[PDB]
Amino acid sequence: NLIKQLQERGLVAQVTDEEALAERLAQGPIALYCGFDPTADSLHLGHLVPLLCLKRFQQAGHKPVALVGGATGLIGDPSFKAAERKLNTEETVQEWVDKIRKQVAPFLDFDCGENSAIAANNYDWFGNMNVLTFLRDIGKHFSVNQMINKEAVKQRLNREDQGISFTEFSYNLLQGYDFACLNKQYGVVLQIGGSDQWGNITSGIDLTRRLHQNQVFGLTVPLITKADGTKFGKAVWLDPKKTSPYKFYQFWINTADADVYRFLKFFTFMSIEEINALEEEDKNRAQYVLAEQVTRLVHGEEGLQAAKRITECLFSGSLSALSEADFEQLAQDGVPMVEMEKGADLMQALVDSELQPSRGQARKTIASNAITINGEKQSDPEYFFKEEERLFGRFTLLRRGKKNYCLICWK
Amino acid sequence: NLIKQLQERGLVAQVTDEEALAERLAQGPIALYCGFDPTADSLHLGHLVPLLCLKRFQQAGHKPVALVGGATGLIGDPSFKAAERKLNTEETVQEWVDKIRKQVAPFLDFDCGENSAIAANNYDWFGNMNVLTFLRDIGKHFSVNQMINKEAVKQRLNREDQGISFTEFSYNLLQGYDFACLNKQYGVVLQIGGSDQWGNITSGIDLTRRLHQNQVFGLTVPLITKADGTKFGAVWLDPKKTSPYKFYQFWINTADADVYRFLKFFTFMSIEEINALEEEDKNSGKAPRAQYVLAEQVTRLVHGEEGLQAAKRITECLFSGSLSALSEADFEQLAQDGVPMVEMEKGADLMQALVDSELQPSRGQARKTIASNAITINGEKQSDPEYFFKEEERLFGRFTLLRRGKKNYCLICWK
Ligand SMILES: Nc1ncnc2c1ncn2[C@@H]1O[C@H](COS(=O)(=O)NC(=O)[C@@H](N)Cc2ccc(O)cc2)[C@@H](O)[C@H]1O
Ligand SMILES: Nc1ncnc2c1ncn2[C@@H]1O[C@H](COS(=O)(=O)NC(=O)[C@@H](N)Cc2ccc(O)cc2)[C@@H](O)[C@H]1O
Repeated sequence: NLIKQLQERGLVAQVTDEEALAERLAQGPIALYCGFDPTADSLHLGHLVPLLCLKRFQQAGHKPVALVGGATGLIGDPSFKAAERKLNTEETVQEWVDKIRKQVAPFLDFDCGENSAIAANNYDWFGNMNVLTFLRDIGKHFSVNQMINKEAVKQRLNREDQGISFTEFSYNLLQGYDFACLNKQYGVVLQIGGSDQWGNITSGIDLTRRLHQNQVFGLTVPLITKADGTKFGKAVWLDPKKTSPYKFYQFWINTADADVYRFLKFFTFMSIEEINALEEEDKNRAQYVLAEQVTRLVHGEEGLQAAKRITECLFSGSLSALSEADFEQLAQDGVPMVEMEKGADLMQALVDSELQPSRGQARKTIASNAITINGEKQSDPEYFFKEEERLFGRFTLLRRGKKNYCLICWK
Repeated sequence: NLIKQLQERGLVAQVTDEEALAERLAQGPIALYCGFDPTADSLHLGHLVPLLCLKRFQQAGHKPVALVGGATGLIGDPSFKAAERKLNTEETVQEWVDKIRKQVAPFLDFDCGENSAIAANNYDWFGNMNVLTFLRDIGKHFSVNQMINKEAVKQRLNREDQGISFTEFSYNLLQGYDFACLNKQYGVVLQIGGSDQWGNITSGIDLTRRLHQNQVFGLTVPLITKADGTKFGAVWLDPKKTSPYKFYQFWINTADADVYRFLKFFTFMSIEEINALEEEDKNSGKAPRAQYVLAEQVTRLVHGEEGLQAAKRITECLFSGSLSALSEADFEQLAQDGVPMVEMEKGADLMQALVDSELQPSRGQARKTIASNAITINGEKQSDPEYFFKEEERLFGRFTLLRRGKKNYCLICWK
C-alpha cells in the first residue's frame, strides 16, 4: 500500500477518506495532480517535496499532472501568509510560468505510455472565464462563513492593518475549481501538496462533489522544517544561476544530525530499508549520501561532479582542477568575493577583502606565513600579484589561515 | 439649497461630504443615478421612494440616470436580508429587466434637453468582463476585514446555516464598479438610494477615487416605514399585481401618524401645501382629510387619471350599494384583490352562497341572518331565506356582490 509506504517516510501530514483512497490506489492507476504558483523565476527546496511525491506516485504506476498557476499566480495564494502580496504583471507571470514548467518537466516522465505526465496551466480555463459565470457557477457553492473559518486565512481576519483583499480571499475558489476541472478533463481523483494547502484542497474535493457528483481525494505532505525550530532553506533555489550546484551540495553536507534521516526520506528515492540501515550504522556518512543523491537529482551527474571537485579543491588548496565555470560558482555564492582593479598589491587585496583591517596589520599577517594565493604560500608583505596568478585572467583565490577564503574577481 | 429642501421633507438619511455636494449642486446641473435590481416583474412602493427622488433632482435641473441591474440581478443583493436568495435564470432576469425599465420610464423626463433622463444597464460592462480582470482591477481595492464588518452583511456572518455565499458577498464590488462606470461614461457624480444601500454606495465612491481619480458623492433616502413599527404582502406598481382600487384604498387607510410623511415621500406637493394641510387637520375639529389627498395624488401619479377615476368609482359603488356604474373591468379589479371572492356554479341558492363565501358558518345560521334583513345582493336587501338569485343579478353574466352587515363583502364569480 502506497499510502502506508509514504506514511513510513513521514511524507503524509493528512489524507481524506484514507481507507477508500488506499482501495482505489490498489485497484489500478489513478490520475493525480499538484499545483505550483509562479511567484518567482524558480522553484526552491520546499516545492521539491510534493514535486518528488508526484514522481513517487508515477513510479507506482499512477499518472501525474503538474499544474503551473498561470491564473492563480495573477491572484496570489494567501494560505498561512502573514501579509498581502503585491500583484505581479501578466508579462512577468508568463515569463515565470515558462521557467517553472521547464524546471518541473525533467522530474517526471512524459513518455511512458498511459501514465505519462501532463503539464497543465489554470490560465487555460480562467483566462477567458466571464465574471458572472464564475460568481454564479462556482461562487454559489462557497459559504463565506466557512471561508473565514479556514485556518489558512484566519490570522488575516483579525485586524485590517494585517488584512486580506477580496482578490486573495477569492483564491480558494480558483484552486477549488482547478480540482473539478482536472477531474472532468483528465479523470484526476487526487490532489497532493504541502500541509498549508489543506484548505484549498478540501474546497476542490467539496466543489467536485457539487459540480460533477464525483468523489475525489486529498493528501498533504508535512512542511519540511529543521529540528532546531529554524526556517528551512538557510532560500535554496533549484536554478543553478540562483543557488550554484556547489552551494546546493554544501547545504546538504552541513545538514544537522537531527534532520539528515528525515531529509533523506523527503528528498531522495532511497528505500526506507537503506535509510534505516544507514541510521543504525551511524548510531554505533548520511550527510554525504544526502548531498550526493539530491545534487545528482537536481543538477545531474555533471553538477554533482562540479560540486565535489570545487569542495575538494577548496579543502586541498590545489586549484589546478578548477575550470572557469567552477570559478563562476565560487564568485556567485561559493566563497566571499571582492571585485578589484588589476595592479592592486597583496596588502590592498587583504584590506579590501576584509581579511585584514589595515595595511600595517596585513603586512604582519603576510610575514607570519598566514596567506595563500591560489593555494601557494606568499610571505612577502610587499608582493604584487603576477599575471599568471590571475587564473583565466580573472580570478585569484586568497586564503587567510587554514579556512578563511576570499575570491578576487579582476576588473 | 436642494439638500436642505429634501431634509425638510424628511428625505435625507445620510450624505457624504455634504458641504462639497451642496456647493457642486449650487454651481450647476450634475448627473446622478439610482439602481433597481430585477428581482420581480414589477417595482413596489418602497422602490418608488428613490425613483421619485430622481425626479425631484431632475425638477431642480439635474440629470437622472435610472440603472436596471441586468448583471446585479444575476448575483443578488444581500443588504439587510436575513436569507440567501435562490439564483434566477438569465431568461427570467431579462424579462424582468424589460418590464422594470418600461415601468420606470414614465416617472422621468426623457425629453427636456441637456438634463434628459438616461436608462442604463450594468450587464453592458459585466457581460464581457473576465474573472481575473474583476478580481485584480476591482477586487484588490476591497478589504475583506472591512467587508465582513459592514452592517448590511455582518448578521449573515455568525451562523453557517443562516449564511452568505461568495456570490452574494461579491455583490458590493459590482455596485461599487457601476458607480465608477457611470462616472466615466456620463460624468455621474452622485448616487442615491434607500438607507440599506449606504455601504454599496460608499464602496462605489472609494472605488471611483482609486480607478478614475474622481470625487463622487452619496445620498440616501430613509427607508419609509410606519410609525407603529409594523412592516411598510407588497403594494406593487403593476395594476395586474395590485389593482388601482386596492392601491387607492391602501392610501385611504394610512394611519394619521404616517399621512403627512407619506405626502412628503410619495407626492410632488410643496412642503408649504403639506404643512397647511396638516394645520387644517389639526384645527378642523374633525377626522383628517389628508388621506383623501394622498390617495388622489399617488393613484393619479402611478395609474393616471383613468386609474384614479376607476378606484373612486369602485369605492363609491361599494359605499352606495348601487353597482350600475361598475364596468366589467371594475368587477375584474374587485375579483383580483378588491374584496374577498369565491367561484360558484350558477344555480346555487342564497344560503349556499353565504356558506361557501364564508359569510355564514352553516345554512341554518344563513337562514336566520337572511330573515333578519342583514344581507344585500348587489346592494339590494334580500330577506327571503329560500331565495335563488335571478339571472339579471349575475352582472355581466358572472358577478354578484354579497354583503353581510355594513362591510363584510364577498364577490361571487359565477362559473
Ligand atoms: N517547506 C515545504 N515543505 C513541503 N512542501 C512545501 C514546502 N514549501 C512549499 N511546499 C509546497 O509546494 C507546493 C507549491 O508551492 S506554492 O507554489 O506556494 N503553492 C501554491 O501557491 C498553490 N496554491 C499552487 C496551486 C495548487 C493547486 C492549484 O489548483 C493551483 C495552484 C505546495 O503544495 C506547497 O505546499
Ligand atoms: N421601503 C423603502 N423605502 C425607501 N427606499 C426603498 C425601500 N425599499 C426599497 N427601496 C430602495 O429602492 C431601490 C431599489 O431597490 S432594489 O431593487 O432592492 N435595490 C438593489 O438591490 C440595489 N442593489 C440596486 C442597484 C443599485 C445600484 C447599482 O449600481 C446596481 C444595482 C434601492 O435604493 C432601495 O434602497
